[PDB]
Amino acid sequence: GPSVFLFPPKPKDTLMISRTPEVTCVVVDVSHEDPEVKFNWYVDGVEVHNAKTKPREEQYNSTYRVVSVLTVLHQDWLNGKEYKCKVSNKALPAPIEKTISKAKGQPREPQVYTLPPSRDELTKNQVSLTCLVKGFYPSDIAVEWESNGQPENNYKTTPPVLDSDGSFFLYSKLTVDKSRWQQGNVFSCSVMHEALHNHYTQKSLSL
Amino acid sequence: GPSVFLFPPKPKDTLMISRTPEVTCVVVDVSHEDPEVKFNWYVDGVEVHNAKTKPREEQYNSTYRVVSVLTVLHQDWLNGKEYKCKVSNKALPAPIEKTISKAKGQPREPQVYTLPPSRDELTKNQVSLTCLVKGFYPSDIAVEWESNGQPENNYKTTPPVLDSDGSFFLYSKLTVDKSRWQQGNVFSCSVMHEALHNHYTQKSLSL
Amino acid sequence: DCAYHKGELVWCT
Amino acid sequence: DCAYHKGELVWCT
Ligand SMILES: *[C@@H]1O[C@H](CO[C@@H]2O[C@@H](C)[C@@H](O)[C@@H](O)[C@@H]2O)[C@@H](O[C@@H]2O[C@H](CO)[C@@H](O[C@@H]3O[C@H](CO[C@H]4O[C@H](CO)[C@@H](O)[C@H](O)[C@@H]4O[C@@H]4O[C@H](CO)[C@@H](O)[C@H](O)[C@H]4NC(C)=O)[C@@H](O)[C@H](O[C@H]4O[C@H](CO)[C@@H](O)[C@H](O)[C@@H]4O[C@@H]4O[C@H](CO)[C@@H](O)[C@H](O)[C@H]4NC(C)=O)[C@@H]3O)[C@H](O)[C@H]2NC(C)=O)[C@H](O)[C@H]1NC(C)=O
Ligand SMILES: *[C@@H]1O[C@H](CO[C@@H]2O[C@@H](C)[C@@H](O)[C@@H](O)[C@@H]2O)[C@@H](O[C@@H]2O[C@H](CO)[C@@H](O[C@@H]3O[C@H](CO[C@H]4O[C@H](CO)[C@@H](O)[C@H](O)[C@@H]4O[C@@H]4O[C@H](CO)[C@@H](O)[C@H](O)[C@H]4NC(C)=O)[C@@H](O)[C@H](O[C@H]4O[C@H](CO)[C@@H](O)[C@H](O)[C@@H]4O[C@@H]4O[C@H](CO)[C@@H](O)[C@H](O)[C@H]4NC(C)=O)[C@@H]3O)[C@H](O)[C@H]2NC(C)=O)[C@H](O)[C@H]1NC(C)=O
Repeated sequence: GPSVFLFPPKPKDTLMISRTPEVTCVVVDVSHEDPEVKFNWYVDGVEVHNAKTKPREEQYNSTYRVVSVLTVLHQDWLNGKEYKCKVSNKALPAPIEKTISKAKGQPREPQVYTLPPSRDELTKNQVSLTCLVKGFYPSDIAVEWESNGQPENNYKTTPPVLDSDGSFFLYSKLTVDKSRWQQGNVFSCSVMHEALHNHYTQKSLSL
Repeated sequence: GPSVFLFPPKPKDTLMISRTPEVTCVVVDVSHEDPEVKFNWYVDGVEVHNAKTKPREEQYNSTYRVVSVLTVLHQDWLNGKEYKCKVSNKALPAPIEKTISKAKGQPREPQVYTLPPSRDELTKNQVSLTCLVKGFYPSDIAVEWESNGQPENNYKTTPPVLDSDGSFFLYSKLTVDKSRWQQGNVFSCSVMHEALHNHYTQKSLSL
Repeated sequence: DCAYHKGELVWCT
Repeated sequence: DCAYHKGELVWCT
């Protein structure tokens, strides 16, 4: 019948004390004749009850989608607590238990390197500012780019790539017209991640 | 009942004359009561019969996996001919078909760029050599690392990611010993693409 | 000492 | 003249 999906919260939300991380338990394919869903929650066997249900929706393919969102404590998630969501629906011979939680593995620092644009690119019209973000763990990470207080617009970040030592890397290349680059502007790479100090560092680039 | 997948040539098998590219038609979940599977190949609507069938191997999940494979031509894969398999089986109301062309889009050639390891990374036991490959279409590509005629090993290459003005790009990190690097050995990033002159270019990197 | 991200407090220690 | 990778003919022009 229904099929459920448990989701982590954004790695910006777990790493920023400003933000507020949420586990999201999505029950899709919910029947039309029998749309009642019960969510028990468990934070390590411990049943907890501060979770809200988000508004019922139809979807248009004759099935409801029902979602229960659960607040989490940054501290809790970042340590490794198993979150369990147990869904039950009359259209189901037995409750479905789905259980998430970040990568088991000792956290490891991201070493962060700003690589400039190749000599062979003064030629080109727009150029390539590069950010190597290697040696980190888990892969849950947030990488953005900025200049003089402002977010730099058009960049692109590769997916984390498993490396031969168990750790992870990714690249981010900002594209910016020679003109800019050439004019002494400072562009910076802002990485934020668990094993980082205050979950945040920034490395920059110029001339 | 049965189910079927169609697969392109290996990038490199299609971009070098030395090698001979193949398209591969896999028919998983073949019965064993009615294991007999018959094919028809078409190249742009034109049926072709010079095409071998691979040994029929048993999967151990109560099904057969029978594969047909059809030699193609470097010349006319890169050009755009549309290869089409065509499975029919007794366990199957109508013949199934899928058609594997390449990537409809102008070929655009890749720029290669060798970005030395960051100043801040000479402390570490090992340093990262970077290959920025930017601005190619289609994303079908091969990338490797060599040094003094020899195939440098522990490297790792991000997947192609779509890049904003239609094009594609990846990175590739080579990991060498800080020692080797400072000796001044040259390490080359080798790149094969349909939109390259002679499908090949090679860029260099060293102290 | 604190980190901020585009001015939005990240973490303190 | 022709392109070689690892000494294996790629493509000639
Ligand atoms: C009726 O309609 C609804 C909705 O309709 C939808 O939209 C319409 C207009 C049509 O075009 C439809 O084609 C379309 O589906 C249908 O509901 C869909 O149902 C399918 C399954 O039946 C679900 O598939 C799952 O997808 C998850 C990932 O889900 C995200 O990404 C989607 C886009 O990629 C996005 O739309 C979703 O919103 C969701 O987005 C994430 O949501 C979180 C939470 O809010 C958010 O924070 C994120 O930012 C957001 N990300 C975005 C937006 O990009 C996928 O992971 C599942 O795959 C796993 O499941 C497979 C089997 O289901 C399994 O075989 C795989 O191996 C894989 O398994 C897991 O892998 C991980 C790690 O590898 C691990 O957990 C396990 O190893 C393994 N777990 C297992 C196997 O249990 C899955 O495919 C759709 O998400 C869902 N759509 C929506 C919008 O909810 C419904 O089916 C229709 N009914 C019918 C047709 O009868
Ligand atoms: C009975 O067993 C068989 C055999 O399996 C095996 O059985 C036992 C012994 C166990 O050991 C198994 O684990 C073992 O594998 C079962 O057959 C499996 O069936 C599934 C689905 O039914 C197939 O999945 C498909 O897989 C392809 C990719 O598969 C390649 O890679 C495999 C490893 O990843 C490799 O083992 C495969 O053989 C195959 O390898 C390629 O083969 C060619 C030639 O041989 C070679 O040149 C390549 O190098 C090689 N690649 C390698 C080795 O990496 C997957 O891509 C398919 O995905 C499409 O379709 C899905 C829907 O069916 C969809 O969900 C996917 O997202 C994907 O969708 C497509 O996505 C692309 C973009 O990504 C998009 O452009 C398309 O439009 C889109 N198409 C859609 C959506 O339709 C597909 O999932 C397995 O291949 C197959 N296993 C084997 C070995 O063949 C069988 O199911 C069992 N029956 C049961 C249990 O009842």
